[PDB]
Amino acid sequence: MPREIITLQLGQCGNQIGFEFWKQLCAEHGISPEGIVEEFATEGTDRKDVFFYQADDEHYIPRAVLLDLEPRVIHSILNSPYAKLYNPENIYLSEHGGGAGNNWASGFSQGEKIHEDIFDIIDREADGSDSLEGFVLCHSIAGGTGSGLGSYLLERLNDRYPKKLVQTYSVFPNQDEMSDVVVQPYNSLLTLKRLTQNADCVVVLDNTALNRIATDRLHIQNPSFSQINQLVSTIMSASTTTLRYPGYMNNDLIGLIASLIPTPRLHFLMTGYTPLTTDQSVASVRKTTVLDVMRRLLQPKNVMVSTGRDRQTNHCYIAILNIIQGEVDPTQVHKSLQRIRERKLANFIPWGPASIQVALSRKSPYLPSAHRVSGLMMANHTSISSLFERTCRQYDKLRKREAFLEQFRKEDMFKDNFDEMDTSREIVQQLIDEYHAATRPDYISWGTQEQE
Amino acid sequence: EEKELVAHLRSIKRYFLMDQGDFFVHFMDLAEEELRKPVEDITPPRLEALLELALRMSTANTDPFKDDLKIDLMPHDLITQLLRVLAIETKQEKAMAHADPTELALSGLEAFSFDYIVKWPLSLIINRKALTR
Amino acid sequence: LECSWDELWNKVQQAQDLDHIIAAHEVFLDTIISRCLLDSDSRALLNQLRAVFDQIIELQN
Amino acid sequence: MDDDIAALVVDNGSGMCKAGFAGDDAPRAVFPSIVGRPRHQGVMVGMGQKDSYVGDEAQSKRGILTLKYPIEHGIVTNWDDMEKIWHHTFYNELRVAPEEHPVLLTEAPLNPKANREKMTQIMFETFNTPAMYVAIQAVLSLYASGRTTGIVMDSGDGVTHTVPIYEGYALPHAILRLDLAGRDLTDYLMKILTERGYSFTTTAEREIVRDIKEKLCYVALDFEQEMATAASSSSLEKSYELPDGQVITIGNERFRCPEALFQPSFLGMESCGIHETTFNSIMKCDVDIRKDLYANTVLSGGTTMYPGIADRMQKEITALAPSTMKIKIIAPPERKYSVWIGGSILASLSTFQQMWISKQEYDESGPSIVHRKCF
Repeated sequence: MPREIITLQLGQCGNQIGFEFWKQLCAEHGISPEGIVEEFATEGTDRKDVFFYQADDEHYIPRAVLLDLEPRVIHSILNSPYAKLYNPENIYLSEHGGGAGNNWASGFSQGEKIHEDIFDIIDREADGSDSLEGFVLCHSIAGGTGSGLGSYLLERLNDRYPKKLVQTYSVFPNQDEMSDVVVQPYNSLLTLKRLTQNADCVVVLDNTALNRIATDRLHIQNPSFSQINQLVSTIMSASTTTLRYPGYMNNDLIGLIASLIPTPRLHFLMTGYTPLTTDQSVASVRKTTVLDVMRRLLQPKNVMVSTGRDRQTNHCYIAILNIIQGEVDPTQVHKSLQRIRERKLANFIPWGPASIQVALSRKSPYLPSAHRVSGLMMANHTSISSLFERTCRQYDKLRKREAFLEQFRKEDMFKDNFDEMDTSREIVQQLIDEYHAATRPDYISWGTQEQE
Repeated sequence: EEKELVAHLRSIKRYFLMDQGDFFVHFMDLAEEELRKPVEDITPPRLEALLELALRMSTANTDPFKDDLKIDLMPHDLITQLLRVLAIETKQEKAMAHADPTELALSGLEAFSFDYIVKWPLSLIINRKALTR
Repeated sequence: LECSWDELWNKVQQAQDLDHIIAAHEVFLDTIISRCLLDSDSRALLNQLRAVFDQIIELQN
Repeated sequence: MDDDIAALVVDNGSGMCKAGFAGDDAPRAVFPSIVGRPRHQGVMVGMGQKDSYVGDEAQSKRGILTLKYPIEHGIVTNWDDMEKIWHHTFYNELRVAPEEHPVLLTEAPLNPKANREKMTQIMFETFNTPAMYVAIQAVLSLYASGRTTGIVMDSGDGVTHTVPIYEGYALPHAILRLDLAGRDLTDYLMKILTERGYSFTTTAEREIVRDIKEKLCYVALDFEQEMATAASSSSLEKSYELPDGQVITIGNERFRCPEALFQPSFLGMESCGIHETTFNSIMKCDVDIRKDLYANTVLSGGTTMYPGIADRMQKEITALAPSTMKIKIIAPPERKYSVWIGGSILASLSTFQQMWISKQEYDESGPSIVHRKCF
């Protein structure tokens, strides 16, 4: 049986991303806005049970949980055409509707207050999952609901489901924009602390990189949350295609990520997408070659992760996994890997044998693909610690000024101290040190308390 | 039609006569550093992979007959191969033909040649003597 | 797997007779066996791979 | 045995295309004029599925194919798909080289001259036929009736035509077309079966209802009298057992369905009844030939296979024609295949061998030869 995945969408940004993800998944699987498989969707070859539940013999319901501490977003979701696609028992809306006020501590306290109700909803959704693997949280780390409520939910899921994996898609605040939420770096720090202690994987989504990509590539001067959510939904669809297009290999998320996370501390994942095209350029299915794919993937403009420029750590690639979608020739893949090695197109870990893994994937048959070849890059690069170090620096910058800290001190999680921010800074420092060590042969002792 | 004589001539010009100058410029710019190594230190598979990667990365990728272009590693450096060619039209051809491949660890630049697979009966036109010249 | 499957599929799509199909299937199986290190020439390699797998299982345990 | 390279005979019926070899008593290939293309290109491409299947091959692949009909309501709507269908028929079903065989083609009455030209172009350029001819299907059925003067009623599934023919020449001013045929009657039968409590909604269930119509419907000699009998007696009522064992009951629909031939409003059709269409065609004919047209009424096509149609036609024509007019309705038992039989007959004449348009004549005159060479 498929390993069902529960999708948790947290706060305004997380819930919008979850909604757009569910729309994209429905379109890829040929599910009507009511959750029913369309009559043209006769190819029963997709594994919906990994990501979707069947509401009836005909109706597929996304295994998606939309979670907010403010009712506005949940009500806006319930007003969409896809309201009937999801199982209503998997929808939890905070009765108070007040949100966390962009306060992580408030969100955590709200999650703790709704722990019983939230876990009852989660169990109700879980019974619809034949072989639920775990929960995926989509949230922002800068707000209150997606950061705080997300952290509380992550803690309670880790306590209740200690044998299930917990991956998060954590939207990080834009680091190039001055946040009006002066305590946003504190909220982000507390959320990163909880991700370090209670999450197993944090997918960092930098709103600054999303805005930059929308501006330069989509020509969007002010990227809306909705446009970012649609790009994220495209990325999520590509990441779930191997669940939606079953094959010989990589049929589960844990099998895919196992090669990427050697130690619990090295749980910071980077993303890549290919081909990157402007919406207008859908017309020409470009015959991108594996060599051409690899060349375009190496462009920072095509990487779905904004890692900071660490000047102190000689960041390197430990390993690379490329998930390629579309028509792929194995001999072309082999020649491409050969050329990459000869051209030293990939740097491997210095402490062990490492290479660029290449996965070839089919496109969804229900969704017409404008591109002959698409690709995801997964890479482990030590410079991702610099993103975490940058978040830590922002946290320290807010804490040293005590800016907007009185609002967090109103909530119990931050009422007495900012220890979650200091723990976040320490975790990011350890991550930086391990990432620098992971470029070195002494990575064999990286993460050992004597090395820490 | 079957032996694509004009296409074969265009391919020979592109590769043996360096007609695809942008392709050759790109290939030599990319491969000079690797080819600069001594022949004993050169990994032939690495040179072949770099050749194919430049070919796909150069304007030679736009040649419809580019797939007929092969890499040939001369057993002698470019200078010794050149001496053989210079002797070919001279009575020294037998002496250069019997000249041992230069013991000098030829740089990849000096060892670089193209090969072309001609099938019978098309191999009747692009013969080994013409290909060798 | 991918190369042997593509070769089998191409030959089958190009197969003109049953003997051609038989030969293509035999070639596919031989190619897979060699590429699976199961041929006689890989017998030493196959044994080394088996020892590697045994050491991998020991490491796992 | 002299392997006389047989001319090709292609009977293009409104419902089914029928094809075969000259000198055969029936077309060798008879398949629905349908071309199916795979609905999902992706999954079955690796299994050697063709991009499209035609006729019986389309039906066999109907589960994975989207079917298209290059002939719509008796009119060719996709010339490329019709040529592909003909190519599939020739190379897979007939397994013949059209370059080696003369090809007798059939045409619908009132086929556009440009459509004839496009068909001729396709036949000469795609099939490289050494010779061809294009004949009106109803004309071939008339030749199968051994007549040179008369009106041919050719009724397939998609369209009906009335074609008066005099001394071997069709009377174009008296030719009538009726866009009412087996498809409309099948839809009416499906409707009345749904009203009867048998649910037929899928194209498969639609085909089931069509088969039910073909098996159990009949033409009343008197539609009102048969309806009264079915209302007064279950003798006209019929039960039908579905393949799942469900029994449906069909009553006057056995005769109400073909009653639409006399009362097309019974099917919800605005077309004139067969009697009114016949009367209008007779009035459109010369008075001197009208007697012979009544005397030479030939039934053709699959939609003429309805039981009782002959008696109803006799009654109606007698009530509608002058009492002095000799009316004779010819309902060959093979009138479902009358087109193919007539094509075989026509193509078998020794004097007809000079009537073929040769490949040389096509190359000399181009597609316009259909308007210039085939008269």
